[PDB]
Amino acid sequence: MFDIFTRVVSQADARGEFISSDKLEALKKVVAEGTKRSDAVSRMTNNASSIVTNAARQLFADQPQLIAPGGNAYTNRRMAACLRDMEIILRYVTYATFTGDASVLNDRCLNGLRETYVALGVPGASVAAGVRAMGKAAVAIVMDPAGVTSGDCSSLQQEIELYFETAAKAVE
Amino acid sequence: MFDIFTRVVSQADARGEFISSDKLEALKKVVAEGTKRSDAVSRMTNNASSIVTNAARQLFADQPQLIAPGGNAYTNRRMAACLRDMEIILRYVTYATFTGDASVLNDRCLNGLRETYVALGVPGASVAAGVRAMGKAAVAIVMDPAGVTSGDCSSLQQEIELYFETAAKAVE
Amino acid sequence: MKTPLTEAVALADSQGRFLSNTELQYLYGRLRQGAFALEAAQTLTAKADTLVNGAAQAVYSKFPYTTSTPGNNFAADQRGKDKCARDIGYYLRMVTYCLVAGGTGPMDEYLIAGVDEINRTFDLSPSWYVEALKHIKANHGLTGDAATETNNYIDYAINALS
Amino acid sequence: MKTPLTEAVALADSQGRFLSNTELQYLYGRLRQGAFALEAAQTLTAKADTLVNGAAQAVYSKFPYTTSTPGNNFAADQRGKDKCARDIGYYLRMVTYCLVAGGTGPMDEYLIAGVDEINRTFDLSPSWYVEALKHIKANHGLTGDAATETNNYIDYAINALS
Amino acid sequence: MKTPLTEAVALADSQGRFLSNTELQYLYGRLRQGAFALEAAQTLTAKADTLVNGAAQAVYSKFPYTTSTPGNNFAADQRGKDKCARDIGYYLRMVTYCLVAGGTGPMDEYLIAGVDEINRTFDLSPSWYVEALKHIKANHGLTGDAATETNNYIDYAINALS
Amino acid sequence: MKTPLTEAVALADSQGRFLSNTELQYLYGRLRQGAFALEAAQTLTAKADTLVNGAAQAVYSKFPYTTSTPGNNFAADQRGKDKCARDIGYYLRMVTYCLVAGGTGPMDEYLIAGVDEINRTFDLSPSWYVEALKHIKANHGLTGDAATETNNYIDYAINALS
Ligand SMILES: CCC1=C(C)/C(=C/C2=NC(=C\c3[nH]c(/C=C4\NC(=O)[C@H](C)[C@H]4CC)c(C)c3CCC(=O)O)/C(CCC(=O)O)=C2C)NC1=O
Ligand SMILES: CCC1=C(C)/C(=C/C2=NC(=C\c3[nH]c(/C=C4\NC(=O)[C@H](C)[C@H]4CC)c(C)c3CCC(=O)O)/C(CCC(=O)O)=C2C)NC1=O
Ligand SMILES: CCC1=C(C)/C(=C/C2=NC(=C\c3[nH]c(/C=C4\NC(=O)[C@H](C)[C@H]4CC)c(C)c3CCC(=O)O)/C(CCC(=O)O)=C2C)NC1=O
Ligand SMILES: CCC1=C(C)/C(=C/C2=NC(=C\c3[nH]c(/C=C4\NC(=O)[C@H](C)[C@H]4CC)c(C)c3CCC(=O)O)/C(CCC(=O)O)=C2C)NC1=O
Ligand SMILES: CCC1=C(C)/C(=C/C2=NC(=C\c3[nH]c(/C=C4\NC(=O)[C@H](C)[C@H]4CC)c(C)c3CCC(=O)O)/C(CCC(=O)O)=C2C)NC1=O
Ligand SMILES: CCC1=C(C)/C(=C/C2=NC(=C\c3[nH]c(/C=C4\NC(=O)[C@H](C)[C@H]4CC)c(C)c3CCC(=O)O)/C(CCC(=O)O)=C2C)NC1=O
Ligand SMILES: CCC1=C(C)/C(=C/C2=NC(=C\c3[nH]c(/C=C4\NC(=O)[C@H](C)[C@H]4CC)c(C)c3CCC(=O)O)/C(CCC(=O)O)=C2C)NC1=O
Repeated sequence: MFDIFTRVVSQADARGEFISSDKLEALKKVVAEGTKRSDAVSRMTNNASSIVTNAARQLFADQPQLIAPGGNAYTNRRMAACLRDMEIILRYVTYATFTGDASVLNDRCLNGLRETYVALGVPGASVAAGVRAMGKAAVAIVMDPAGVTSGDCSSLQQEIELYFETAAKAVE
Repeated sequence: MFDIFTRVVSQADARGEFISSDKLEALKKVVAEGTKRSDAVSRMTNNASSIVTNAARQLFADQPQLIAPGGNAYTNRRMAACLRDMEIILRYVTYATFTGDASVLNDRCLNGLRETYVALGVPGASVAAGVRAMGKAAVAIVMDPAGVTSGDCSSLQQEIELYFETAAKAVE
Repeated sequence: MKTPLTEAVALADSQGRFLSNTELQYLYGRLRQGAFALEAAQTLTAKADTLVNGAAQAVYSKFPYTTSTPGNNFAADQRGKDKCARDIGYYLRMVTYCLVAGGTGPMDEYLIAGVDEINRTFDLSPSWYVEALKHIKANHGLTGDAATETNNYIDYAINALS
Repeated sequence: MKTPLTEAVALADSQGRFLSNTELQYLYGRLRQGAFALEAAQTLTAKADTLVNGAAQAVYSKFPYTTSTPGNNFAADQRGKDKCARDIGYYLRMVTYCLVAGGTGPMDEYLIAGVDEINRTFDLSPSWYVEALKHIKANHGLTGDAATETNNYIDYAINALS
Repeated sequence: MKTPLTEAVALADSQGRFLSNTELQYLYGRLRQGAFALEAAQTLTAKADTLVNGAAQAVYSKFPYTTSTPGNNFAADQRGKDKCARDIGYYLRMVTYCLVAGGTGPMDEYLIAGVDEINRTFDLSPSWYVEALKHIKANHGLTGDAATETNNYIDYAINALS
Repeated sequence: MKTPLTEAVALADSQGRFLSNTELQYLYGRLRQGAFALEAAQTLTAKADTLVNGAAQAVYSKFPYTTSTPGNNFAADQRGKDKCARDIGYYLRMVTYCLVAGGTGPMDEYLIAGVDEINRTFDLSPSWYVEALKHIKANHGLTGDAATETNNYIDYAINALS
């Protein structure tokens, strides 16, 4: 919904004045690095499903009480529900880093993630640790170049790290 | 250049009487364990190449200077010569446990080797670490049993550790 | 939960009627099934460890490569063997629950809902558990109505599995 | 039928609006993709026979047992080898259509809709075609924007396949 | 030309002295060797044809890019695979000659002295013949002492190649 | 240590003769060489980083079994590809040194003398560096006389490797 261009537009409309020149220089920097947004989104959407399985792999090696009967992730239906939750969480991370604004992820996950997880009985600790490990693996596959022309990517690293910590403190 | 049989011979000659009975029990049990000894040597020289590359690969993982530029084993013929030296030290320690005596080892290869490595500029402690790791793999290759009758080779595990240790301490 | 009493209750709930005589016959059929299903579950629980052990060993001899190649689904080392034997023990325990419940409901809810999806995302093969269940249905060695009712549950799991 | 022009048309149909400038930018992006996608499809069509032949050979060396055991999915005799090579040729042709269409639509409609279901009912394994596509994406040997756009399509097929 | 007898003759010739007591033992120690060695050469002659066919199977299954990629060195077509049967048959025959002679001299003379330039100029990766000799040493199934002698034997072959 | 000047000194030195007119010509013929050679070394220094990245791309596209098959020599994971960047960067830097010195002596001293045992013991197929140097000699885009020198140059590299 809200893009960083539309973020600047909404600030300039709340002020009701024309946009400042230095903010337009910041937007010139943004459109200069839009190809690196493309590089990162393409890279992690290439490997996304394997990242989801590896995150569930570290979660289920870490906490065997979830696989254990009576656990919340025990049943086959609930296991598919778990992988559904992680897949759509990584999907909204990809949405947010494609848009550049966290408003998509916030306005479509922050609202009811905690709510569903306390209402169902879902332990929010496991989802928080899982989205943290998934974010570490996502930075790991994004940052290292494999046959890719070299450049700096620290701002993007900061951006997806912020997106995954907003997810982590969303579910808690 | 001395077999342990002619070690007993030369010691009894410097004494100057016949070989005593206690040395003959010892030599008979040498004959009963030399079976273990000789082909302990050949199973050590079975995987001698893979032992050499594994010890060198571990050494250049432990000390990244030796494949860094300016290091001692950096250029291609110096690296090949270092592989040649490690193969030579393994082959001579193999000869020494075939003779059953460390006299071939201290006599054929170790003695001027200390001065050679000092005068070349070659590090000696790196060689010491290499021969120690090579000796660990060496007994275990011989020690582990694949298609061989179970037997007590403890002396072999023992004596080959002594021979590798003399090699590494005489390199220094 | 596929239970003929509860399925009858769900039917009469959807109709909004009181209890009809169809439901009385349904109860009669459930008692007729249980009168041997309980003893069959008893001897299955007696045999269960030898069943899952022979089934795991038979699947390992059935495909040598899962023992051979190092992989994440396959049992290269012993932890994969433990997870594999845990899975077949889970399967046989679902079979016992499916038998004692009178319907496919424990099987349906606890296995059949997402088995092929986790087999897809973990790159498992269902044919492993198919031939495992074939070894179990060859190994239980029972006779009578109870034997073929259990065999019906087992091949239901096979058909829904593949 | 994932085609960015047609997806833009479907969007403006759902909005009920005329053509907006967003769609003009969408057309610009499609032309930017096609300006190397067509030449990439050309060299892929040039390389295609060697690609599918090396991919079949590499999958056969990748798992020796499909050549070994007599089975119905596996290539015991030569007819299974023909069906296997037909399948990888089908895969690579879908990749070329997916490239030339500008989106995943030919892939989606022609493979992704029921691939895991026929793999379930025929007891195939998708990992065979996964490692086949890995060999193809290792073998095409291209550089530039076209190479990674094709590689993106290939790993999309890999991710949806597994 | 390394057999124990010719090396005893070479030692006595280089020293200029006739054979001593130590020289005599050499041949009755060639009894500990030869009393199994001639048996093992005969049973290798019997095992030979299935050994080369299985070694070709193992080399093609380990490296599928040989059977896939078109080239002169690679066995894409028939005549390349015929060259492979020739090469592995030569290796197995040199193993049999090396076993009958008692020393590595036939194998060291007929194979080892030029293998580095041939593998350099003709693009024959030696890891292929590593696979072939490892498959032979796994598949030959020799019994007792004969098997161990060959193993030291076949490891010398791999060490010359690697 | 092959530069034309040190070989003139070695000839005069081996002979024991004083410097002569024949030796002198080499110096102003090293002008026909060096007047482009230092330019070409600078433009190779500029071209260097995209040259190694494209050569790694070409080697991975020619041989997909390197990026696929797990091994120490093969570049399956990251650290193998880092070793590849190191190796091709070493090759390109020796080409630049060989270009600045005027003769093959830096390249013949720093690369060629041990490459046969390293490729034998460490399982590095030299056709990989054949691909790398052929991609470099196609991609460097040298102009006129400088380009001709490199071909004689880079062909000597391939001839030492093959
Ligand atoms: C688009 C934004 C969006 C999100 C993120 C979302 C999540 C969501 N996750 C759910 C369940 C779930 N989520 C989990 C999660 C886990 N399993 C565990 O034990 C771990 C703690 C964690 C593993 C990752 C489980 C087991 C269920 C099923 C709960 C149940 O069966 O009641 C449900 C209940 C519905 C269902 O049964 O599928 C919703 C609505 N819904 C949305 O609309
Ligand atoms: C999806 C199909 C598709 C891809 C892949 C695509 C990629 C792409 N990445 C690019 C640049 C770039 N992309 C990167 C990004 C990176 N480099 C790194 O070292 C990091 C590991 C990584 C960031 C995570 C950098 C650093 C540049 C060049 C300079 C810059 O723009 O920052 C460029 C500009 C010119 C070029 O380098 O080719 C393109 C076209 N365009 C497409 O249509
Ligand atoms: C029979 C016993 C015997 C031994 C042991 C022996 C050693 C020996 N090692 C040498 C060199 C070498 N030795 C090494 C050693 C190593 N590289 C490292 O970085 C490590 C510190 C160490 C590996 C353990 C290197 C790099 C050279 C080459 C130095 C040079 O040739 O310039 C040389 C100089 C000749 C040459 O190979 O170029 C001799 C004579 N010679 C003998 O006759
Ligand atoms: C009550 C019914 C029920 C079943 C059956 C069930 C199975 C089940 N098996 C799993 C994994 C697994 N399953 C296997 C099994 C095998 N690999 C092999 O060698 C054998 C052929 C096979 C033994 C059957 C392995 C190796 C894993 C872990 C996959 C991996 O390690 O990444 C997982 C993923 C979580 C995990 O163990 O680590 C589930 C949920 N869960 C259930 O709730
Ligand atoms: C355009 C996209 C597209 C694809 C890919 C496709 C695949 C496809 N492969 C099939 C079967 C098959 N696929 C295989 C394949 C294999 N067994 C092996 O040895 C190899 C590992 C593997 C080669 C990939 C075999 C053996 C069959 C027949 C199964 C059997 O004979 O019963 C079938 C069932 C109908 C039939 O051939 O007889 C379909 C529909 N169809 C499509 O429309
Ligand atoms: C007695 C000892 C002996 C050895 C070791 C030997 C090796 C040898 N192998 C050759 C060819 C060959 N050897 C192979 C075999 C293989 N290449 C591959 O890629 C496969 C993986 C492998 C099959 C195992 C092939 C395909 C050629 C063909 C080269 C050509 O046709 O140019 C040639 C060229 C001769 C010719 O043109 O027929 C020699 C000399 N020849 C000998 O006489
Ligand atoms: C200055 C001249 C010079 C040359 C020629 C040279 C070759 C060389 N390449 C090596 C490793 C390597 N080189 C490669 C590169 C490749 N292998 C492949 O399979 C790819 C196709 C290819 C990428 C192009 C790899 C993967 C290794 C790793 C070996 C290992 O980790 O054991 C090593 C082992 C040293 C180490 O462990 O880092 C040497 C000595 N080194 C030099 O100093």
